[PDB]
Amino acid sequence: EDMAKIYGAVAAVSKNVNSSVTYEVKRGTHELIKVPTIPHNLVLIQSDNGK
Amino acid sequence: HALIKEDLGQWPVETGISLVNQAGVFAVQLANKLGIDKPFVLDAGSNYFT
Repeated sequence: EDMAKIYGAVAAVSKNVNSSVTYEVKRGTHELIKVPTIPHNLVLIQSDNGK
Repeated sequence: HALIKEDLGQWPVETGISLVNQAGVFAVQLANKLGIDKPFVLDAGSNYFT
């Protein structure tokens, strides 16, 4: 019985080993919007007689 | 066809860690199954017929 306790404690220590890490790489990334129209900013000014 | 199979059970083994440490845990359970953990003396002398 006391041997099972000693053997169990050793197995607990051996099981404390770490395997790996996992993380997401998202820094520096931004979403993109879509502009549907082109701004021209033009107006045609014409006289009444058209000259 | 016939065969003789010895069934000592199934014991899971985990990889990546020391095997000897897992064997020690299973050793006490195996001894419990065979009834040899505690001090014993075998009496099988009367298990016979003529």
